[PDB]
Amino acid sequence: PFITVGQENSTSIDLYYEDHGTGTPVVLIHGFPLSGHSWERQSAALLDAGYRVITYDRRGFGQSSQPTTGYDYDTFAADLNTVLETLDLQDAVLVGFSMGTGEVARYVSSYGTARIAAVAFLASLEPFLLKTDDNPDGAAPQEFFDGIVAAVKADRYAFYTGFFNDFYNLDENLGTRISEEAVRNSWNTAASGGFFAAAAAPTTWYTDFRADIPRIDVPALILHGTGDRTLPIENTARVFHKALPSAEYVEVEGAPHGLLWTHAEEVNTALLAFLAKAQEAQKQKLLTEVETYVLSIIPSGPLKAEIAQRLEDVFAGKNTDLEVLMEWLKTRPILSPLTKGILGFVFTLTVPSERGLQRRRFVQNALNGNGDPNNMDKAVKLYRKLKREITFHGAKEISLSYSAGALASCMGLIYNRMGAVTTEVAFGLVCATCEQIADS
Amino acid sequence: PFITVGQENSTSIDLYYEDHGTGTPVVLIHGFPLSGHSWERQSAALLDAGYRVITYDRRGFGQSSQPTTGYDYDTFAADLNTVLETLDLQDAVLVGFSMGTGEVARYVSSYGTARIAAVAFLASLEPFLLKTDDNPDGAAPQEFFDGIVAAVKADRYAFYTGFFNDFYNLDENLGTRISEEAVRNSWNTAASGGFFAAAAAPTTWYTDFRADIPRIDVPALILHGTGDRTLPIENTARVFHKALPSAEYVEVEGAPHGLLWTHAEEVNTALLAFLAKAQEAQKQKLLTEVETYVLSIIPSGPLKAEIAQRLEDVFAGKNTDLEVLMEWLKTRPILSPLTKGILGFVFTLTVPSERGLQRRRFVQNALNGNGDPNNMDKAVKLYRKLKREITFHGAKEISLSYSAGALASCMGLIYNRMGAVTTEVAFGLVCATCEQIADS
Amino acid sequence: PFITVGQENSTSIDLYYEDHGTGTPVVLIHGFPLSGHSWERQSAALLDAGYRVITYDRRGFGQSSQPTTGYDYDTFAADLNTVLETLDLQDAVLVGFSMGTGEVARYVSSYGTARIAAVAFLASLEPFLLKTDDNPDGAAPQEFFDGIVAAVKADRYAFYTGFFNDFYNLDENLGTRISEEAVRNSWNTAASGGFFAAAAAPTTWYTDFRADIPRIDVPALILHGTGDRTLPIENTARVFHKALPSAEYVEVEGAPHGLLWTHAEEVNTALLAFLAKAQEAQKQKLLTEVETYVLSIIPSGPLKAEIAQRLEDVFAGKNTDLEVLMEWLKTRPILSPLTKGILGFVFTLTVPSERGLQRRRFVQNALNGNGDPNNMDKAVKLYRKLKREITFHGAKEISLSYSAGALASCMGLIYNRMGAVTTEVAFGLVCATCEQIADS
Amino acid sequence: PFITVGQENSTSIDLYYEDHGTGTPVVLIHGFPLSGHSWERQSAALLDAGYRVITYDRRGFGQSSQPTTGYDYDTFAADLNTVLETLDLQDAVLVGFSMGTGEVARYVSSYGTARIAAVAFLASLEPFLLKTDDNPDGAAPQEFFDGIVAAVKADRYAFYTGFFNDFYNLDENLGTRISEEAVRNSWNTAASGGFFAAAAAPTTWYTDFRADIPRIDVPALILHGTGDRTLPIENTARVFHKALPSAEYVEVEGAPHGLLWTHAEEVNTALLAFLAKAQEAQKQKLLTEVETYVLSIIPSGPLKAEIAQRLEDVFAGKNTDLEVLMEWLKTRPILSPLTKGILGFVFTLTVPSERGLQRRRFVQNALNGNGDPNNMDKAVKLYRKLKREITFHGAKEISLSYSAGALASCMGLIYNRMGAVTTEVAFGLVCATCEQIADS
Repeated sequence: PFITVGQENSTSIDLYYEDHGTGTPVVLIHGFPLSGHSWERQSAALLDAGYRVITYDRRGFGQSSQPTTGYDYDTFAADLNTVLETLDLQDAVLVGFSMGTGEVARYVSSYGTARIAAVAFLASLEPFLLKTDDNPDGAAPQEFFDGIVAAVKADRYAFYTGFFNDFYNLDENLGTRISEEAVRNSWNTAASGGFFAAAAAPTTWYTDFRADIPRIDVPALILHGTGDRTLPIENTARVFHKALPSAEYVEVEGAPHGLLWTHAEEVNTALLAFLAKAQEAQKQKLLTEVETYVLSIIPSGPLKAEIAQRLEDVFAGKNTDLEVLMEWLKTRPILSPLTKGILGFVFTLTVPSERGLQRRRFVQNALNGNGDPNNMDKAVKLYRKLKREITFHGAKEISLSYSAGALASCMGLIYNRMGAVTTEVAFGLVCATCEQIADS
Repeated sequence: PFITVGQENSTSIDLYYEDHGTGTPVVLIHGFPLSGHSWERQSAALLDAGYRVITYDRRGFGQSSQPTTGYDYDTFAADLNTVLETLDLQDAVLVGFSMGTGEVARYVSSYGTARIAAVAFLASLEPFLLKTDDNPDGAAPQEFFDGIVAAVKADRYAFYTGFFNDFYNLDENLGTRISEEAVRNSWNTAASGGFFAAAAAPTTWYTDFRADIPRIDVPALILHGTGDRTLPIENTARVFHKALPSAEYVEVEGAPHGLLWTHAEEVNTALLAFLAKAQEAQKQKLLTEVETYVLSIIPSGPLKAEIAQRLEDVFAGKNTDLEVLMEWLKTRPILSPLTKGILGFVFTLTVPSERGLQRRRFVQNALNGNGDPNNMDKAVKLYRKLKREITFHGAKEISLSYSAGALASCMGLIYNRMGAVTTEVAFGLVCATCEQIADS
Repeated sequence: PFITVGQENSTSIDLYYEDHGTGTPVVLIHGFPLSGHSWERQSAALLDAGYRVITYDRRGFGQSSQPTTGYDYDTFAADLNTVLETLDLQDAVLVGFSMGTGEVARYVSSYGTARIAAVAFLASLEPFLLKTDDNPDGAAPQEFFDGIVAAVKADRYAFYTGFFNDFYNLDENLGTRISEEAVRNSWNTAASGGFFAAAAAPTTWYTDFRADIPRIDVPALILHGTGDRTLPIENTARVFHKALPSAEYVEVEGAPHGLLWTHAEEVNTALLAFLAKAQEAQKQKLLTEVETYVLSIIPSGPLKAEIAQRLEDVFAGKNTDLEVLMEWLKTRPILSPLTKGILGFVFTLTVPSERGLQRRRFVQNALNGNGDPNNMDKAVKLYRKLKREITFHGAKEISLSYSAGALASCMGLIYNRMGAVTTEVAFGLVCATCEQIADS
Repeated sequence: PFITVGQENSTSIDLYYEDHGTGTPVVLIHGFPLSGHSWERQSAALLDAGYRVITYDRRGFGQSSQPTTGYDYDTFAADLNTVLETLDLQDAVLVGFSMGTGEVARYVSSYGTARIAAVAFLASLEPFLLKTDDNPDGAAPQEFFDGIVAAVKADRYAFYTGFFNDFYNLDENLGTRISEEAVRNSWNTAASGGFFAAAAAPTTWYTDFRADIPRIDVPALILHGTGDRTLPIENTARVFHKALPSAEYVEVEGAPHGLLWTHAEEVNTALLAFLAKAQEAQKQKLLTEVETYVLSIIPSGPLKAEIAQRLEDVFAGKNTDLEVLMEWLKTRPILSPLTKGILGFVFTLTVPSERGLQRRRFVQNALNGNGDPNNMDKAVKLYRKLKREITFHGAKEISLSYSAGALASCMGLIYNRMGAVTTEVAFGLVCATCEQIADS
């Protein structure tokens, strides 16, 4: 699979990518000089944990196009922007490794955390690798990095051998945490890259990310191995942690630079923990908003309390039976049809195991919108706008411009499956629908 | 007249209804097995007392469609909801009889007292007719009602005869409080209903309204005859009063179930009294609304206080001289001509005993405004709509769509008596006229 | 069938009506408290006599809407005007009974005798029922009529029983001129009316029609029963006859107020006689139009005179032989085939005793229209239009839009019995066919 | 509810009708001089037995328009044709009573048994009522029927009293099988009819249906009471049975003419029996055709036998669980996806209790038709044709003109509910789909 991110001469610039699993999107950005396949230990684990795993190869790396231009983090982040927008990812988590951490920082800084839910930095470059007067916490001076580039140019293939020696800390880990064959594969992947990209990449390492750091508002994770030879812990993660004190800090003892493979177990644990915490965190702040809006239309009484409890339960993950819930709704007294319709919409949307229940008659007739063609016309016009929308807050504002009658029909369009909108947008509509009704 | 409330197969479900008189809306919901025309003695009285009478026939009864589905109080209340929304009734009073009391209870409970000002329950079913363990205050057990259903199914035409015998307490009241011809007509109305609806209706009588009662927040009236054979006073109204202590309780001595006709005099008296309280309450809220809107355009000062006092005085009924007020208005400094015009319009409209005073020059020239032909044309365009309008809330809503200049000219059209609109509508215009001026 | 005559609140005011038969329009306006179906004995007779019978129910009566407004003869006459204009009746005869006579007088006075050919007053109210100083020939004073209204308000259903007792003179006529079942039905019709209309109607009875009477210029008929209890002959018809001496005066001895049923034979005879003078007058004007049109296509000579004579003879009712006429037509040397066809069509259409004569070959071959499939298609399109049509002038106008070739084939459709149109419409077609031929 | 069947003058001719329940359509055609409501004893029973009950009032009867034309069985049958086509009824059963039997015979004869599944004749007129030389088995001569018409014309209301006396055999059945009130209601219904229609109807009774009888190919039922006074058993049903020996013959001992009410229990039993037998009979001949076609695509083996058995079971009414069936299908080896798709389509279509199962992923992906827009285009073109189609044999022929790929997508359109076609047509498509696949 490919995504076009540019054009170089007669050819176009496409990035190889992979989209696996179902759930919240987790984007994995590889490091030098490998490819998306490097994440295989994480990808396998993330898929088991019910996530949607998205990986892609940086330009001039792996199966991606190998142009001779655009090897800078402004272009790298621009490419990532294309990827996220092309796939239209929302509420996604960015995870970067080595070079990949730079892309995360720059994108967040340059494009905003609209589509972003959280960020993770594994074996980070941040904040600044270059050792200068203004930055004494740098790893090495300019002359040093110039040596690396010249080494790659000398013999690209022979360079890789020595590179992976310190990448994995082979003297320690070979035969223990990484096999001979595994390294062999890493080398093949390295050779598979672009000759130009190979020597162009090291110049990007001394990028000044110090200005990018403050723009990080989403929850963050900083992971790094103490035995990191490529990017010394004290010149990278430790000073990075001072720049971003809010971030969850994890130091893996004795882990090398390529800890993604060697210390995969420690990495997965920390990562899956951070993801699960950030996931439940964004569910609660979103669902409590949905709860208050939905409860706003239900008349005060013992029934209102009963509804709120069952709502909290499904939100908590207490997967209650849906056939029972829908029947409880259907046979419930004092509930208005529209209220039953709205709740029916919410329950099918929030309940995981859909079990296999047909779009209920009582829900469809509530959402039909009396059969007014004027209501059906406004509903489609709104549906077009919601297809473009991504944020929950953004979806509610544009929906509020429409009448309560038009909103009900729009919900009906989606429920009947004549419409395909994201859950965050779907929640925006229902809350906006509740808001208009609440003002009556 | 019909209102579509649903659809059954190839056919649609329409309810026959009637809309008479001008004033506060009073919805009359008939009982089994009659129709809206049963209220004729109350309707005649209510029309004389300056109310807006709305009656409709339940599905499968009278002139309404006779479907073979939807014979439950959730469907009955949904039908009522459609009627109220179709007519866009606001600050209305619901009055139910026999089965009709169930509709009132369920609607208020399920849809809220948004459009409702007050409720009345005559010969109520509430709270629960069924005699069970948890409900010993029931009138009769399950087996009994099963007998009635089977009795109707056996021969509904023969059933009606025996039914009306206890409905009117004919051994007592025939030839005294009800004539043979009156009963004869009632029988015709009964037979005119649906065969299915006839046997489907008794199953609804043992509905549990105990959960619906607490949701009644609007002022309530509970009326019931002591000689009620169909719905025994102690198993219905008396225990209903314990559930709803706020309600005005009236016990009509020796009255049967069909007291609407037999004891019509006692019923009208009690009902019109209860209604008058709700009527005078919203009349006052109308004048306070006009006051606040009119005062909104007057600039703050001692003159504003002076105007507000004279406004309160005329609203209170204090016979102020009109020639004096108008001469006072004409000679006031600080006041804009349009402001003087609006006030002049309000004063001629509200001040009693106009004593034959010719249309003031200063008011006519004030309302003319710009002299813009767009203002003049739209004013006539608006005037046509206002002649059809009847409600204050309805008149204010449609008037707001017009520019402030067009509204001023529209008031001028009416002032020159080239127009004839009701006082409630006239007030809608001035408030809308005041609203536009304040918002610029 | 309904005709909208106004609007009351959310509902519209529609009048139930019936349009039967083909010929000169006869409008039958019922009295209190019945409906259009009351004329059923007259309608049956009038339909036999080849009239177009139009009946409608007054507002709040029979199957018409039951509003609580517009119960005055100015509104009643306005409704009648709407009916006449909606149906676009021309040269029609108005026949009124009881209350219905008031509508006739008022409409004629207020709207003019433009569409009216003649008028009839059966059991009239005219000229003035109220007994005052200026009008001593009144039947009863103000106080009396106030009693009737109060009587209806007390119990309209019980009122109906006592009303029909004097309406039909049951002590005399029951079991002789009117059956128990017939009265039963009359009672049902009364109860079916509006409760408001019932008590509102009597106040209209003492309307002053004295100024309306002189405005009657069309030929008039005044019929009344001597045994009329409701409207005493001397206070009504006798003084009415002095006001309108030109009118044809008929006094049915011993007939009650509801003589329409009891003395139906005497009523029908008198009515059909008066009507026949106006009907035969309009039949001739139709036939003279057809004659001029048919003769228009025949070339000048002795033959033209012969045809005109034979046309006058069949129009006059002189039973000429058809077998002879057709053989005479077939054998003419200077007559065009189309001309022979048209005349043949006319003769079969106008000759009563067709005597079982088979569809002539020579006429069929003339009307076939050269068997052009294009001509045959246009003829069917016209036939569809003529199937909806009823008037002669209306049928002629829409036919003129078609080519002479298309018209001839359409006549062929009807002649061959592949088409079914009324005689008035059929004449419209033939006249339209002649007009096109005359213009070449 | 109304259906327009014609036009008379300014008015249109509409028939009042009722459509209740879900299942195979059973049309109930009332007799003289009643209306559709007369069937109430049958309608209640048929609805319990899960049928779709359709009743309508003949022109000039009940709530239908009352024109003065078209009172002949060619027009009556034309009206019935409009009703069946307007509602688009297919595989329906016609049931006639008294006059209603004539409509059934004529429609079948004139319009064919395309939409008809079976026919029933209760208290039939057939074959010929008129007593002449050529028909000695007639009930009465011409002069006799002329007497009946004149009796109605004499006094329509008084006629009904004597009519219902022999209609129900009141001397026997009154107070036993029919109540005083029930007859009263029948009289009201009689009076409700048209005055013209009342006297016009008896002339239709001596219609010669002898030519209509042979055209009856669908299964027939002839029911008649021996105590029938109106239509003597020997002059009607007995000679009718000789004309139609294939018909199921039922003689109800001592039943009068209006046995629909009096002997309702005996009538329902016989009728529900005949319907159930004719219903299962048309299911078997249709389903065995579906079975052979569906099995044609399944490869021979033990799986083929297993499928056939489960198919026979669901066809027999052995309502097996659908969640289990679909899971059995999904987890079944050797079954192709398209085969699983086709079977999935058939099972959801044939299984009554849908239970509430979502359109399965495995079924949708099989029916998608690879996503070719050309296949989706042809599928819609076919869908338009199938919407017009009614017969199973008719639906298969027009579908065969389309490719197997286009057919699969068309089935997918219906399954996803983007399409609404009748079950007989739906079966035509699947069989046609199987036929194309079978030829590969």
